[PDB]
Amino acid sequence: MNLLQVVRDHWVHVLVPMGFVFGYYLDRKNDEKLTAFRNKSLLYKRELKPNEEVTWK
Amino acid sequence: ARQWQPDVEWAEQYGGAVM
Amino acid sequence: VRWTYARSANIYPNFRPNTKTSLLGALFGIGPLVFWYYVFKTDRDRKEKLIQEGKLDRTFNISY
Amino acid sequence: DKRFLKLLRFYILLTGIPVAIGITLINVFIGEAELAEIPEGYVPEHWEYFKHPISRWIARTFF
Amino acid sequence: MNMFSSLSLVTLLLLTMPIMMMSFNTYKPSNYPLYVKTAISYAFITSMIPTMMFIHSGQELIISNWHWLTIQTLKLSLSFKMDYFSMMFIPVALFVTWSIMEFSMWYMYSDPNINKFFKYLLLFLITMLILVTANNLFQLFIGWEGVGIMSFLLIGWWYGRADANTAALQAILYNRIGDIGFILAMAWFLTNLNTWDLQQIFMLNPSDSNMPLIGLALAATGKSAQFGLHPWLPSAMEGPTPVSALLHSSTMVVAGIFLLIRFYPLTENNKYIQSITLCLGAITTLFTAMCALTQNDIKKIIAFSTSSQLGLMMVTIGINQPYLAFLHICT
Amino acid sequence: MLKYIIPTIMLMPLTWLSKNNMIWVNSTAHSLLISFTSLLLMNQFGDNSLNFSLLFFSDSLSTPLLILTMWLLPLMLMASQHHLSKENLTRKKLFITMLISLQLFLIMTFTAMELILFYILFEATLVPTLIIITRWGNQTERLNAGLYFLFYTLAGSLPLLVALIYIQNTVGSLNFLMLQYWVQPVHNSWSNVFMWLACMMAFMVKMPLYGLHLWLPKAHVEAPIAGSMVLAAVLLKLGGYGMLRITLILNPMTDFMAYPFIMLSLWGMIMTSSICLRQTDLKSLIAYSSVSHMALVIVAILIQTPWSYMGATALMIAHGLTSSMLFCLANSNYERIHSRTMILARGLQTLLPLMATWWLLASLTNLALPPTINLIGELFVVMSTFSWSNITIILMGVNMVITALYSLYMLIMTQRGKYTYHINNISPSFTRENALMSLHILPLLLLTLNPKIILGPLY
Amino acid sequence: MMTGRQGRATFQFLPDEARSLPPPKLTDPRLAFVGFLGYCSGLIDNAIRRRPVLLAGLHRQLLYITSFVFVGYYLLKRQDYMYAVRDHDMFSYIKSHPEDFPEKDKKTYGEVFEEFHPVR
Amino acid sequence: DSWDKDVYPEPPRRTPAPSPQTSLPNPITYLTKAFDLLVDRPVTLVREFIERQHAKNKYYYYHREFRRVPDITECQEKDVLCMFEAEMQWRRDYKVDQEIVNIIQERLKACQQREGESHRQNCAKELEQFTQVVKAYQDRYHDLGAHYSARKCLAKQKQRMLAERKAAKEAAAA
Amino acid sequence: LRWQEDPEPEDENLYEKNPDSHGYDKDPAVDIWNMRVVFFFGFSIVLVLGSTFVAYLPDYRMQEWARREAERLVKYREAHGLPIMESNCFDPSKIQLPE
Ligand SMILES: CCCCCCCCCCCCCCCCCC(=O)OC[C@H](COP(=O)(O)OCCN)OC(=O)CCCCCCCCCCCCCCCCC
Ligand SMILES: [Zn+2]
Repeated sequence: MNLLQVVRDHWVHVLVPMGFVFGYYLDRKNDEKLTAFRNKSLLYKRELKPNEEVTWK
Repeated sequence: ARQWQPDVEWAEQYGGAVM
Repeated sequence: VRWTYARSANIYPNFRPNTKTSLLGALFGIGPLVFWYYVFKTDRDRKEKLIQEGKLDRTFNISY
Repeated sequence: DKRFLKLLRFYILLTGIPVAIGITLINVFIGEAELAEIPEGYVPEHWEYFKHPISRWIARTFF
Repeated sequence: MNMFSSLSLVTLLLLTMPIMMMSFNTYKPSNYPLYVKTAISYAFITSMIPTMMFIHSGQELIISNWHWLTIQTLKLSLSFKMDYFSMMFIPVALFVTWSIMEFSMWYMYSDPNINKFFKYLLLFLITMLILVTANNLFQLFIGWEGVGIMSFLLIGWWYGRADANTAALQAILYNRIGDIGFILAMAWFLTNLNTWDLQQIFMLNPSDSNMPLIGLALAATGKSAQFGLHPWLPSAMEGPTPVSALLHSSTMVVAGIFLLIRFYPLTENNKYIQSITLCLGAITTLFTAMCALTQNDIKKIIAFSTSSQLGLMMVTIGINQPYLAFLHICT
Repeated sequence: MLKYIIPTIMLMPLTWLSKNNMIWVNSTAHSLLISFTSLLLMNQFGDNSLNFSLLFFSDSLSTPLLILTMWLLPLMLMASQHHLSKENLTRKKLFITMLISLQLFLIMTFTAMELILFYILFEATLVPTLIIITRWGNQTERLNAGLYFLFYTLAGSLPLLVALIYIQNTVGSLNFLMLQYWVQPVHNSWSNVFMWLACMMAFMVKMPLYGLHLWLPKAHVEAPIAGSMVLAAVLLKLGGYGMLRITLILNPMTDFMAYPFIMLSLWGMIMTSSICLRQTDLKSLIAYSSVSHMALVIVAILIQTPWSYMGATALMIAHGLTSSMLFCLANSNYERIHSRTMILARGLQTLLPLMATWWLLASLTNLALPPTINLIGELFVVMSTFSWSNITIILMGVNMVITALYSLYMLIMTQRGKYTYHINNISPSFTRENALMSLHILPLLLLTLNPKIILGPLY
Repeated sequence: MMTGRQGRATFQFLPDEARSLPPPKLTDPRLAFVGFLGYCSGLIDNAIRRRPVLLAGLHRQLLYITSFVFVGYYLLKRQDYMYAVRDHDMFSYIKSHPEDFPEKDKKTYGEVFEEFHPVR
Repeated sequence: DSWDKDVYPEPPRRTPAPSPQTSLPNPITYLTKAFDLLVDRPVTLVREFIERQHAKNKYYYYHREFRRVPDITECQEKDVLCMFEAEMQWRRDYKVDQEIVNIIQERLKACQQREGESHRQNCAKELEQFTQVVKAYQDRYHDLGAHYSARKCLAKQKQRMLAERKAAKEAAAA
Repeated sequence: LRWQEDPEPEDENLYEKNPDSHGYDKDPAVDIWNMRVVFFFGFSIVLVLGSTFVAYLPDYRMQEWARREAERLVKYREAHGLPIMESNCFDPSKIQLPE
């Protein structure tokens, strides 16, 4: 009813949901370092659209 | 039943000079 | 309890390697393995020979 | 046993019924896409190569 | 066509609705046995409409509606073959089951689990129709094993009886021995013909067919209780009499014969198999009929009569008269 | 794979920092959320695997194993509540910490792109597994079961460590993608005969191979229910997954080096299926049942055909859910009669009508009743082995007969006949027990509708 | 094997040439793991001496974390320096001995014959 | 309209005209009229309403097209970057060839059912095309093993080409 | 006795004190919430939404595309007299057989 015994017995429920966001965040970071062949493969290479700078991020 | 834990017979195997 | 205990846990401490246990162990333990090895090795050697020669019918054999 | 089977039905239908209704509405008022040739000089998004609206949403959102 | 195909599939779907409603959708235990029976009554009527069309213009069609799985160059689809054999056996099986269920309401009136008994009977009917209407071997195998498992559950209906469990497990034991032939047949067709569909099996029409047909013959032996795997059919007279009337006397044991009939385009070009089927059936009809001359139990006597009849059907396959074997099944 | 590694690690703080009476509720709820997110791994392409980073990747072979691993953790927590209900709070949390750390190693094992990283995590599952058996096992034999479980695996693993490092020096990399392109054939020499054995015997002992299985009746019987579920559902599949990878760099020597292991497997499954017809211990009967199903997988991997690799993947996932379910069913009885003898409690269908329905479904899938994925996987392997040699149909068929005999024998001894008169404490099945069985069978029967997601990379 | 390297910097933790290499980032994952090991040491210290594990002596826990991170930073600088030196020597030696590291004649799989082993 | 008729050919239909020789009422005709009224008509109305909603919200999906890249024959030894693109293309073409065998098999199975008892003669065209494609599929993608790849396929081809080259030479020796 | 050891405790039947027990915990408040999380997250989310998610995967393993591509090639090759499928996956011109 009051945070004195609510926000202390239920704060642990953000641990796992927050670990997923943080993990999803670091997965995107790895993609930033693996761009050596972005828009440079013989199969999918093309010209950039009128409004874009990277085909994927 | 209840989980088994060593008794005196079992432990005294490890109380000798050698195994 | 005594029935199940003798059937499982009291067998090895009462086992002695002798003529009876040794001969039965090989006949029933190693005999079938050697038998089936020559049945299958002979069969596959035979079949592999035909396929190389071209004498085995594999007209529509595209699933393996 | 009867209590369990009623709990199981309740929780299967708690989200099953909304999904069943939701899929029906999409199929009626949105429907599947239509196979069309790639317009000259047009590069589709990776999710525009799929037909069903849910498939496109799954590809666009998660994959 | 539209009416023919639509009325052919509704017969199968109609039989599933009583099973679906067991998930506490519409609840009426008092009349549930009557509910199942009425469904069979309507299933017979609808099935007759495709049957009358076939009688008129000899119309037959395949319905490959659902694409289930594709293993490289083997496309498996849920295919129903509505043809001479299916268009004629479905009305007969439903007509007989219609009478069996109505009889069951009287015979099994005092059974506490009569609702379970009628669900099990209907489950067998669905599996048999999958077996009868199968267009490829894998779908035929679903019904093949389905009827066997439903036989086990109904043979051992009174499970407090040590002698009924033995009969049920004995039926599984013997039928499983025959399934070795069925798996063997499936393996040969995939290896050589690269298919499990009966359309492509007949179109390629292999000449060397002793192995696949020996597999089917072995499968027929266990399912139809031919000599060698016969003893389970008399033993199957341990469950309720209605089970004996529907499965192990009229509709289930004719699965082995029905399989060889479905493959008649291969057998008729192979005289070696006809000799084996002829001799196997001949001993079965003589032996089982001979065992019925001195039996005392009334159910046992009819069982040994059924085995004798099945032996006669196998003889008919062995003389290259597949359609007479089927006509004997219906009659 | 950090979107699954990090959440799994956060289950340890969640367990220790939660209220005393909420350790089971909170761990179960959040471990089910993790399992829900693992379905995002099914973004599989027909030509290329889903390569995340330099460390981790996930193709169609790893994805079904990952979902099975993360799905079992909540099921293991439901099972363990009864026998841990009267244990010290800190030790209850240490037990849970062991299970989480075991899931952490498994998902990294199934996704490691580098075989030495695979070996470390493959070998790291031993510590949490051994601790579960020896600490929270119930009998005196648990201590002897851990040693058998420990030195059988290590006796085979340590040679694998030498072989893996040897391959890196010769090839220059243990990255799996690199090996797919730089692989060279294995010449027939005595030196390569022992390279082949080193690469395989580690994975054979974990399957296990007939002959090297004596540790499995001990470890799968003396372990708690939570230990027995992971041991039989996933940890036996580290051997299967390992062979499905390492056989890439072992051709063409696998053509003849597989004969002794095919004979041990083809004949072994008849031997172990027959053992189940005379087992006096219900849990031990289920353990010996695993050796027979895993014998088909060994044969499936050693013949190297597309139909065999599709069958092996389906067999592993199918047996994963079935074996886990059977142990749970046998454990529900044990929590009432507190004995593993099969012939002690009989006619239980009279007292537990719904639990007998689970017994029927568990047995039907065990004996591979179609169209269950249990039958699909077994059927595919039979077709592939028939092309390998037509005579194998005799052994495969005989095992189907024996398999159905002991499956129904287990169902008839405990669920039929007459109830044991002097057992008067067969209380009605709890909701926890009933829900535990549904979470096994229901996903198992749903995969029949769309089985292509468990058919592996060669689909 | 690099004990007698020509670099005349003997018994130096970080030779002056190591200052040409980038330092580890303070957010380096290796440095975060070292800091984490310090936190575990803090908690284990509380447990063996029977103190509230998470709360007791926050002053002492911080010194564990700081001490580990501080030492870890320099061990990472020396770790990266030693690997940088390893590559420097390897490339210099390959350049000084071109005959031992020739550029192989390139071939394509359309020209190289590889034996085929059927799986049947 | 729904599917291309060139890929899945169907011969033109021929329905015999009714020529009754009985005064009794043919029940099928009466049932046919009833089915077209109580089943076909209500279904079409629902479909027409559904179809109109689809036309309101109209959108397209495109068939992905892969530009050809150098194949394994043009890749240098132990060049992963070139081999990777060559191998992925080979795997894609492997899937397409698997479905081509399905298209031909579908035609073969469709012919057998359509022609009834005359299939063994009227379906010789389908059988011959089926035999040709299967043999082409067998020569390229069979016996490669579970760990198949472009490299393994190329090696099998070179083995077949060498035997053909030697077989012609050996025969021409006589 | 050989030592001072507590007598073995008897089992506790959760039905005796809480006839509505779900088998999860002694505490009725915890027992009910243990059941709700298992059923909601186990059945209502993973099995139902996971089933729907798997049903609508965007062309898993590219199998539907290969069917359209095969139709396009079959139409193209039959319209030009080319063989439906050739026995060589690679043009022999690029192959340089030994000697
Ligand atoms: C439970 C205790 C343990 C039991 C152990 C298992 C039983 C052991 C029995 C003794 C061993 C017998 C096997 C002998 C080796 C096989 C020789 C043989 O006769 O094979 C027949 C047939 C040949 O096929 P192929 O592979 O091409 O070899 C040709 C070589 N010229 O091979 C085939 O093509 C496969 C034919 C399979 C036939 C069906 C399986 C037989 C059992 C059927 C049920 C019983 C009915 C028997 C009558 C039907 C016989 C088909
Ligand atoms: Zn207990």
